[PDB]
Amino acid sequence: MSTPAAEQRKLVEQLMGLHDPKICKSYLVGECPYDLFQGTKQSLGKCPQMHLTKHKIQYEREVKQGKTFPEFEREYLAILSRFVNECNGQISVALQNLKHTAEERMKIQQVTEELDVLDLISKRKEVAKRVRNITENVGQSAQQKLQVCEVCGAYLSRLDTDRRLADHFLGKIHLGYVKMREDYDRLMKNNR
Amino acid sequence: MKLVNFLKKLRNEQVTIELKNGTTVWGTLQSVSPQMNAILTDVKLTLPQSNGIAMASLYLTGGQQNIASLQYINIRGNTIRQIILPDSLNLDSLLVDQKQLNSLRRS
Amino acid sequence: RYYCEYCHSYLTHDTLSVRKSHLVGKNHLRITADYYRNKARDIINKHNHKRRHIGKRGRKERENSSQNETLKVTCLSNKEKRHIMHVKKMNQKELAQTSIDTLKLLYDGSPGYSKVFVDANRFDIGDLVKASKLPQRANEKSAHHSFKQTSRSRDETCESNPFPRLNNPKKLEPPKILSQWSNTIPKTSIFYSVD
Amino acid sequence: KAMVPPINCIFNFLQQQTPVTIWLFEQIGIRIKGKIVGFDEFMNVVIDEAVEIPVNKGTPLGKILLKGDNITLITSA
Amino acid sequence: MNYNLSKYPDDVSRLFKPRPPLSYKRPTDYPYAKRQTNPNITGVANLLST
Amino acid sequence: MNGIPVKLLNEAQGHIVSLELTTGATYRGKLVESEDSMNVQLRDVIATEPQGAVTHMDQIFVRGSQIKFIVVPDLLKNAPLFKKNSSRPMPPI
Amino acid sequence: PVNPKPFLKGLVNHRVGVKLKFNSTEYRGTLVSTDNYFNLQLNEAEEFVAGVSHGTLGEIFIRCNNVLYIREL
Amino acid sequence: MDKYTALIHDENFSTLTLNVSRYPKSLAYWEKLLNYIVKASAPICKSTEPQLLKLIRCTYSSMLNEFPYLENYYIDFALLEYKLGNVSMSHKIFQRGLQAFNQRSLLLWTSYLKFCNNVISHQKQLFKKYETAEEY
Amino acid sequence: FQQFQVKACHVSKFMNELSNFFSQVEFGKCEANVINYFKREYNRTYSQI
Amino acid sequence: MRDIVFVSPQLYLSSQEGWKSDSAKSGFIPILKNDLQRFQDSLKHIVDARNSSTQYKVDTNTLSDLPSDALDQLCKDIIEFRTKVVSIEKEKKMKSTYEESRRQR
Amino acid sequence: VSTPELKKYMDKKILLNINGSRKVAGILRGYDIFLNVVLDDAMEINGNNHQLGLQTVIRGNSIISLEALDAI
Amino acid sequence: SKIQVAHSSRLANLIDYKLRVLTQDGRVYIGQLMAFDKHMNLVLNECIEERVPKTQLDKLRPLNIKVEKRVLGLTILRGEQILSTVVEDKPLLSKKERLVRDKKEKKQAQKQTKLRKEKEK
Amino acid sequence: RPKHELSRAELEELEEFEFKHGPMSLINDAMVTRTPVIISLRNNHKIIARVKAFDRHCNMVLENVKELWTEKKNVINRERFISKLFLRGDSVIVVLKTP
RNA sequence: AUACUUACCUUAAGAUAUCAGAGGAGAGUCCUACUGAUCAAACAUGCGCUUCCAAUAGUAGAAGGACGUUAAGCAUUUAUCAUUGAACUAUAAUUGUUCAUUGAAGUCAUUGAUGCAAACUCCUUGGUCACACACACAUACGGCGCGGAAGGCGUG
RNA sequence: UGGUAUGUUC
Repeated sequence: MSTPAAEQRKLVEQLMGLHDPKICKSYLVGECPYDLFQGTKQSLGKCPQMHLTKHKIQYEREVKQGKTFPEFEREYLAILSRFVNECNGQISVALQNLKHTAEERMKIQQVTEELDVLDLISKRKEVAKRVRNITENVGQSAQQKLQVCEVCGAYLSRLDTDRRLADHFLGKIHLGYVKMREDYDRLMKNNR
Repeated sequence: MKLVNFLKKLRNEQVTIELKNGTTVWGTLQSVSPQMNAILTDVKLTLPQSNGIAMASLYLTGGQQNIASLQYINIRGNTIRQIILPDSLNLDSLLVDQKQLNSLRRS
Repeated sequence: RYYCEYCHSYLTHDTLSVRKSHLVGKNHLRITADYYRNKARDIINKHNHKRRHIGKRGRKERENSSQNETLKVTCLSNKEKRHIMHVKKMNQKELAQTSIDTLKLLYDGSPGYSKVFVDANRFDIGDLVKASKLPQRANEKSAHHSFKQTSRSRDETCESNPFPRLNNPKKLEPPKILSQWSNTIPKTSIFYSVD
Repeated sequence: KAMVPPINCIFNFLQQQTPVTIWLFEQIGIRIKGKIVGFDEFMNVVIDEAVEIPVNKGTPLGKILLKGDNITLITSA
Repeated sequence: MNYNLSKYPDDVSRLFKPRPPLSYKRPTDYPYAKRQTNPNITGVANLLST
Repeated sequence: MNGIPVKLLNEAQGHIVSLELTTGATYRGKLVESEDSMNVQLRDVIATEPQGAVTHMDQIFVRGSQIKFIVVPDLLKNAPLFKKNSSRPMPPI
Repeated sequence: PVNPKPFLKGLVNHRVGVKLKFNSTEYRGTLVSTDNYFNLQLNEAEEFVAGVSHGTLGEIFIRCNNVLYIREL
Repeated sequence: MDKYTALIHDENFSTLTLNVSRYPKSLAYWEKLLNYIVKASAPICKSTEPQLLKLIRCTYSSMLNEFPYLENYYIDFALLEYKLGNVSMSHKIFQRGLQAFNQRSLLLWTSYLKFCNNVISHQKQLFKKYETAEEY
Repeated sequence: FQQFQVKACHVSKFMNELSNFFSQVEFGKCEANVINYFKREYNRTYSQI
Repeated sequence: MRDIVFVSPQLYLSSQEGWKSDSAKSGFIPILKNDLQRFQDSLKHIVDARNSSTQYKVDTNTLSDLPSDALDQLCKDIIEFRTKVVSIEKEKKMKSTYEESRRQR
Repeated sequence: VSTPELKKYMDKKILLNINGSRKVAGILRGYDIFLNVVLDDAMEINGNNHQLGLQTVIRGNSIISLEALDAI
Repeated sequence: SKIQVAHSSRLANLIDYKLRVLTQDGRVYIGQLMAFDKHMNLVLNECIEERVPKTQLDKLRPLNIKVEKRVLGLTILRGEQILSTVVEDKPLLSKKERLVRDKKEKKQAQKQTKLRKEKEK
Repeated sequence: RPKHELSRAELEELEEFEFKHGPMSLINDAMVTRTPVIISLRNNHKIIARVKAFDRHCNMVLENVKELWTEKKNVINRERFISKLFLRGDSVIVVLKTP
């Protein structure tokens, strides 16, 4: 807001049994996927369930000493499994797009025309033709030079240095998705 | 219902202003901001019977030669303690509140 | 909304994370540095001359001044004064950019050279050197230079390099002289110097 | 550990119900001791079992709605 | 004054040689420990009586 | 919205400035990152208390309402914020 | 558990006391009404200069600028 | 435990301290011991232990009283005290450093005046100090 | 402090030279406990030698 | 100061008083209190002669965040490992399919 | 409106000054858009020592500045 | 000081005038304003801050007064701790010369917009 | 209810409703029954006057002002009669109405 | 410069001077190249209006300073506390006197700080302008030259 | 329906 007093009033009004559908169980356990992708380009919109800080503090005080609720944990596990399946489908679509870009029609035609002319002295000529074909393949792959991120499914680069890569890893999408992968691996280690 | 619009109808009025520091300012009003940042001309200002900070503020404005005569003074809103209007002005005609009349007619 | 007066670029609703990232990028740095250099050059180069006030001079001053002598005015052509003023401008900028650096290279083998003069193990301003490294997120900026860093650590002691003359030093630079007045040097030295 | 904002700090301070030392303005002001029961967005803090001690013989005060513009510092005694 | 954190080059920094530090003198006002309005303001019951 | 003076205070980031506080303590140091609320952060800070003494802080952060003034360097005498008739090259839709 | 607005709406019609910032003005009377900016309106108030009284006042309007706290007896 | 207690019970610190106090006029031992003490405090700030800062000050004072002709180490300890907050002790270290050469060492005058260009808060006193450096 | 030397004089020459010295020099604004400061510095210097 | 003792060999080898102290006197070397016997046993002969993955190199990530700098190195090491593995798989498949095509043609 | 940039003071010891002398040295645990400062293990420093509980919260109106006592 | 400040002018019209602005302390700042805002935050070119000492205040209470002047240069002063502002000294160039300068600035800005339109094509 | 989410251009009606039935019942009673009130200010300037207008900032127009303060050196009371006054709500400590 | 990846973000609203009357649109609201009045801005324009604009028939002087000198000028005022030892005035956390061990910070400044007072020098500004080196005035002063700078009032 | 900044190839 334009005044900070209305912001503090909003914080008070959103800060002040428990098994109700209005409480977001993924936020009640922690790290809701609709919260970790709020304003980025991969946004899901808005969470339909409400988020609260007093219920989160009560859940933390209950999980500290009192007890734990497996139903909200199972719902968060199902939501994390559905989001991980959607992200794995997006990563498979990105891998299929990369394989289609590596296997284009004109690129395969140029590679076949280079390999058709690739065939002591004959072995040295074949080695030179294979080196020229490898240089042509490296020049064709260097037109994009886009790898696949093994975790978040984005695009990376091999010739890029570690500082721009470290700038890439410190985003909202990557931190949220690594936290979701850690939660999914913890729940699969607890369940199995 | 802000009464700064009442002071906006008080142009060319020869008033005094007592400030929170203690200075009495005799001068004619020219204009006033809606944040009550009032400009005055043909001004003499006086610190009566003390406050050494007010005496420093009185002397260090140029034109002392403790009545200080200055040509043009802008005064900030939070330094205004009170303003005394001349008694010859009719308060029943300047406080008509035409904005409040339009707001009552809009209801 | 936000508008950069330097880069002449607009923006979306005013986010501090976007505005902070705008003042770090290289295009804003180039435009800002060039604008500050040109405004400083304009306020130096603006010859605000005084408005002249000529009065009707006295009689005896006119009989004294018009009888003493008449001086000769020197003047040059356009390319000559242009070349001379360009040489004077490059001399003024190379004097404004230079500084004496004799104490840094004269105490180079001192035992506390790695604690004061190294400018990275300095106490008060060394955290400022270690903070902004300009971390070279471009790979070409890190792959361009292929020379040694020669970073002298603070932990270098007096046990390393015990004799400063065996480890080959440099002969100190001669006192530089003005090239316009270089023709009046004593051409004969006092002692015979070889090589 | 993590970040603890001041509104959630006062909220946990309200839940725990520790003994409270609330400071105020300078030498005219008087340090109060009590227990927090309510607050709001303008930091108008409601306290109970209040004993006031001046700056270096305490008197009981009851239940107090202390306003925001004089509150300086809150500690857990 | 010699080495900077600044992203600008040295040619900008020679143009950004700042002002000399300010000559400090003794203050005139009361410090903020003593900054307050007037105490012991009496009640308004004496005006309603006489 | 923001205004010219807060843009000028955000303009001189990374430069040797000198603050004076409301108590009388004068700070002097390199401005780290200024904000719209003038809550400004300084580095290599030299401080003069109202009692008179001189000390040195490493990393100070002062709130904007307790600032008397701040001195920017003189090369910001000529700034495009000071230009009265600077037109606007086609703002986006 | 509680908030100052329901506690202050329930504080109406009670012998309450208000201390000011000046440690020489304390008004003890019956509260009548209070707005969202927490201006105070009291009836049959009593002045208390450093503990000792001076006289009864009556219907009075205490501004929220100069209050320090309000108490319940 | 803090860094000071771990600095006492460390095995290398006692050996370096005994090699310093065994041959006091071996400057390389002093510099190794000083670098080990500075390495023991990898953050250098005002929030560290004063029981270790007093030991750092005693080590620098012993090194500057044993070897008063070291030009750089007066600058080092003076800017260390300037980093630790105060400037009166740093001015005392500069004054005893200039007295160690009897007012005729160019590097200490240069570093003290580059220090005094920021910390003097007075113009006539700066001019009297620069004229003293001019005449000496 | 500044050290001052007199050498190889009679009584009257000592009187005249000390009076001509103190008639030209101008003192002023000495520190209060500078005597103990000189004692500590003198003892420190001769303990060093 | 506790657990310290100030001592100088210039006053001990000359056999003078005040050669050791516990307080900060100018000109003394501070040694440990439990090692003073090791100091006295060391100078015995002088007294006897007197009597008679390739991630996070801490050079690029210096102006970055100091908070999440542990997982950031791990992610970089994982990305480098993945880039190495994808290169190795490509090099293995390049000498398998082409070798089979060379055996077919 | 804007959140103040106290991210560099996340796990470092700071020293608030209150109004001319009350130097509260603590460890910053959190802040708001009002410069209200949460300090763990507070300590009052006078020119003597006084302890101020385990946790504390300090109003941003009386806060003038703060010295970063720990290195960054 | 026979300047005859304008009788119907405001802060948009008082720009580039050598102001003599008074504060709550009395620390008078003298300098040219170049900008303002809604909170009356004033930048001050070639500014000097003048005060009176505590010993001079006894002589000022009912002649020469030795004021203490410090030089601030280009500063930016806040509108909270200020009290009043007046116009002390007129600027160097006149109203007609400022009008010709503003017409030259408008023509230069129109030429810059034509250059941006030419570079955009 | 939050202030920003009530409505648009109908906040003046709620302000008048708070004026009629809130803490403003004493400033409303003084301006319609022309009774004199005693306003004590933040610098001992006690004002006995009649109220002419009401403001959200408690900016009050006062007619036939009799003001009084006390100088403590020794103890004297100095008064002044001012015809018209426009008092700011910053200076106001308290407002007392006589029956 | 094109092509692509990544990091952040994707917007508080309403309106453009006021009053009175007439007409139109299905008590309330909107419009009129509709009419009268006030106010604001811009451009011109005039008021025997108000203030200022520096010798040259000399080697000066007006305004603002020196963050300039004499000038370390003259007259005053301060330059840390506590425990104990050898004496001690003594209501104090031995305060006071002489000497010291130790303990925490410990502005530099005493050629310092405040007040007083004169002289010299140097910086930025101008109409350094047109005629003449002249006998006017109680209705106190022919303001009846070409302009410039600041402002007031009046008209289109 | 977009903007700012950065890294590769032509």
